[PDB]
Amino acid sequence: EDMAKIYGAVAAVSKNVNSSVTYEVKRGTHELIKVPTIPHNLVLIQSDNGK
Amino acid sequence: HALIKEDLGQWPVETGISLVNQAGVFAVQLANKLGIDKPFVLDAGSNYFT
Repeated sequence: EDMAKIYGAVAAVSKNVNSSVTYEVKRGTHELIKVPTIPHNLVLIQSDNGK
Repeated sequence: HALIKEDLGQWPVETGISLVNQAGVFAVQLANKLGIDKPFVLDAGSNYFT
């Protein structure tokens, strides 16, 4: 019985080993919007007689 | 066809860690199954017929 306790404690220590890490790489990334129209900013000014 | 199979059970083994440490845990359970953990003396002398 006391041997099972000693053997169990050793197995607990051996099981404390770490395997790996996992993380997401998202820094520096931004979403993109879509502009549907082109701004021209033009107006045609014409006289009444058209000259 | 016939065969003789010895069934000592199934014991899971985990990889990546020391095997000897897992064997020690299973050793006490195996001894419990065979009834040899505690001090014993075998009496099988009367298990016979003529």
